[PDB]
Amino acid sequence: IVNLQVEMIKQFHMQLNEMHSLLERYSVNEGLVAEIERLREENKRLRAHF
Amino acid sequence: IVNLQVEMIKQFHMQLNEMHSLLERYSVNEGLVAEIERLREENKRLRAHF
Amino acid sequence: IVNLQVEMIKQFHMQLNEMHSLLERYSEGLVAEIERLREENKRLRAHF
Amino acid sequence: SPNVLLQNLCCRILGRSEADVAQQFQYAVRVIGSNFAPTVERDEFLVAEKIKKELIRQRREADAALFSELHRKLHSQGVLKNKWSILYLLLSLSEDPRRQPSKVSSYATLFAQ
Amino acid sequence: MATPDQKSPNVLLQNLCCRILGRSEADVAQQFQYAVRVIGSNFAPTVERDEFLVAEKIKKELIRQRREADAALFSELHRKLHSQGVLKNKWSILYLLLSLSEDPRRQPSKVSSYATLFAQ
Amino acid sequence: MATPDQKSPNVLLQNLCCRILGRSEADVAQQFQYAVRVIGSNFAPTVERDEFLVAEKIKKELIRQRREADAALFSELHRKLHSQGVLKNKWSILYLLLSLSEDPRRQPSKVSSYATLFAQ
Amino acid sequence: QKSPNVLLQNLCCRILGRSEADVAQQFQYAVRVIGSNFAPTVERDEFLVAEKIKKELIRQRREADAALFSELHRKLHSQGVLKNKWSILYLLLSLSEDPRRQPSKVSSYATLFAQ
Amino acid sequence: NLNAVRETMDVLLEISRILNTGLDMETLSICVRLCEQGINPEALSSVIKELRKATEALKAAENMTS
Amino acid sequence: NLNAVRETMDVLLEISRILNTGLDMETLSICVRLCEQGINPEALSSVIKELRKATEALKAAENMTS
Amino acid sequence: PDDRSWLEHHVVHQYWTARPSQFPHSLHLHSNLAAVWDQHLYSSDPLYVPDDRVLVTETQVIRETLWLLSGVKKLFIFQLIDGKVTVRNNIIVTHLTHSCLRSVLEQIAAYGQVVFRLQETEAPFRTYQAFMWALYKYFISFKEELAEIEKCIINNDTTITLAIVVDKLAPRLSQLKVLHKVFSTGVAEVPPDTRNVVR
Repeated sequence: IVNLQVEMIKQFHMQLNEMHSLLERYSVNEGLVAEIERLREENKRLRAHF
Repeated sequence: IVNLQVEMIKQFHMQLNEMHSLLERYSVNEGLVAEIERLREENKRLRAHF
Repeated sequence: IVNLQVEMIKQFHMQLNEMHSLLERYSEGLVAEIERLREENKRLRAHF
Repeated sequence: SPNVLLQNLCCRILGRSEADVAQQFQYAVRVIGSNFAPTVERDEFLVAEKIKKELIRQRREADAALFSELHRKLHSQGVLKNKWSILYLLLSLSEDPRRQPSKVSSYATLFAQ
Repeated sequence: MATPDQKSPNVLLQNLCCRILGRSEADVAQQFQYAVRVIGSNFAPTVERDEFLVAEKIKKELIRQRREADAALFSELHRKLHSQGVLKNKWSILYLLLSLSEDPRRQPSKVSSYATLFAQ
Repeated sequence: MATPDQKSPNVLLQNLCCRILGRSEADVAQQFQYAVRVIGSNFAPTVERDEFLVAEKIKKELIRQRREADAALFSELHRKLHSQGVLKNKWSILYLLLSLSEDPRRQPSKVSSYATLFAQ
Repeated sequence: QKSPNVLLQNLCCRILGRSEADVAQQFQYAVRVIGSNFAPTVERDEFLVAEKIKKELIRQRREADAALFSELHRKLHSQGVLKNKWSILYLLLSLSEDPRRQPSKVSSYATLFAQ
Repeated sequence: NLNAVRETMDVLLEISRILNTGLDMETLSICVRLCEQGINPEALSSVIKELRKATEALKAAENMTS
Repeated sequence: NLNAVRETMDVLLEISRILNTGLDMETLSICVRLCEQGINPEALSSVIKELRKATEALKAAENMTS
Repeated sequence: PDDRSWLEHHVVHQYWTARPSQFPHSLHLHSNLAAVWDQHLYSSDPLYVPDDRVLVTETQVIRETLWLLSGVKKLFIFQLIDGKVTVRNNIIVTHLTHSCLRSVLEQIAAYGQVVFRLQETEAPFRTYQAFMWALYKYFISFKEELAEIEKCIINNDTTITLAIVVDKLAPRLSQLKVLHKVFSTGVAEVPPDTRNVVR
């Protein structure tokens, strides 16, 4: 029972990390967020230069 | 069996918290919304200054 | 206990995959809306 | 690699290609990856005796003799490095022909879709 | 010869959940999901796969509940059922019946209303 | 049907968490949730659902702990309680009390502060 | 007094011989296991754990290991430095390995999940 | 050595047939190779049971789709 | 106290060596300190087993990739 | 089953079956007297654990009472224990208190137990045969009135209450009590080992 519990906890940790990575991969507006921030910086630069 | 039940409840709680944290880190398009609003204001400034 | 553990691990894996698939399904619409609004604006400009 | 061999074994047993046995391969990998308590018997002779007793209990004395002969042949061949583990596995996978197979309810097929 | 449309075990299980809850199948969706989860789970082999051994265990259990008349009746009914030969899986049905027996003498440990919180 | 103004199971669980932790209910929210989870978890049937069997088990446990006087006191209190008829679920309360009995000689295994490390 | 979590992490890094970055999955597994509720150990009595270890070593015809275990237990009891002798005795019994039984070389198949 | 391996595999297949294990020659050879590499017999038994359940589900699906 | 600690650590190292536990002086000292400080022996044993399993998995991956 | 379930809902609820038939009733204080009593009890004692009570219809209670008085065995509410008719403890009616309902049902159960003892008569001898015949004629006469009451209940045109039925049966109930006492003295008080001539 102890071995089963320890294995289950290890698997839970691994699964949590894998789920975090999978959600990061499929949720991934982060690249879009970075591109929006870049477009904001470029528009700000065009405003400062005009 | 009692230990197993308690462990299962604890593991469920831990997994729920990890999923919450992963969704908060990776779903959170709030940064993307803020950057899009920033790019809109910056483009408006670049149009007004040109 | 070993049989239970193995079955539980398999079920956990299957459930994780199903949840991933459900989130992917529930999380193209933007592109279609953009295309529709672009079509609408082009139609308005041409008609005008 | 042992992993490819296990995948091929799953494919052969299931009669599907390795790509079609991915879930079964994952289940096998999960089962093997779980921490198991030490086996009750790591002695080849004890495992052989347990297998013989289990075969005799099913009133399969001919099958018990055949199993003993196969074990002797395997031991003399010297191909297997862990005789106790293989004997324990074979004992664990033996099925009593007299105990009517608990026919997996057609209902299990309902969830496969 | 069109063997009455014994709806597939999934449909039968849904109907059973609806019948047990006394709600329509649509109203038993959480219960239906729980049932589907249970049915898809790997179940251990029944304690006894011998029709006569299962019948003897049932008789012994009835005697243990001080239902000796019921134990004799159970043994007689088991003999009659074995002679009738209608059931194909006698061991499974006997194991099920044994599993479903309830001791009238043991005062029901009234399931705290709190168990309903997890049913949803 | 005499339903005592029983403050909701949630309030009782929160009060229990606050009492056990020595923190306010707001400070025991994780402990309150843990208690709710534990109560919501499926538990195996109690070892004894017979009031007298639970009392006898408590007496035997006290005797095994060399608390023979405490075993006699437990048996006498159980007899008095059964005659008093005040408790509605004598078997459940007796089983709980027996399970909660502690041998004063066996040093309480102080839950290591280390359990807090994983909460963050 | 390094925190037990930091000590366990350092122990894992030292035992595996890998950097923290290469043991991240293993570190997470260890943290999950340590934080997970475990069933009580087979023996929580120092004298009972010592006797069980001695009996197990004698039954396995490992007389040298049984003598070493008895000597270590005598030394631990006489030194009186450890407050929870039962925990250390239980750990040592649980971690004992038969020197005569050739280490079961981990089948290459475990590598499939490593990637 | 090859003749010894063949004899061992034939003996194992005969034992499996007499015991009604359902193992074929290739599966038996794979199991023997895995056991020689040190796999824990309890883990192997649990894996085998899960693989057998998956194979039975796949066979039932193939019989339903045919 | 220091001499007693050293003697205890030497005894523990000898026991580990006779039992072939694979523990070094630092890991054994950390485990001893944790147990003396009240750490649950089951948690400590699980942590040690997980670290050993991680080392074995890394060695198996290195041997399969080599 | 759908048409059968609709009929079962419209042909009178399975409350007579151990399946709990929940029926809509008026929450008016005069109509929710059981519910009002439950509320007061719930409000009054913090130690009070609410027992599970089965709600039964007044018409259903009347019908089961008539069936008991008709000599029917195996009633659901009234169980026969050691030849004594006993009410199931978890039964409640909307318009009665558990104690009041219990008292009325206890009187009815005592009369039913008397009938049951009288109903069990075998006639082994000529004199016992005559006594059985007379008992059968009496039970016929009682069953006639019981059937007429049942018919009036079946017509359902008029409100028939348990009190009304009890009052209608009061002379018959008194005759039954007198007959029960006389029969007990003439037969039940006769020792079993007495010679048939002596009996």
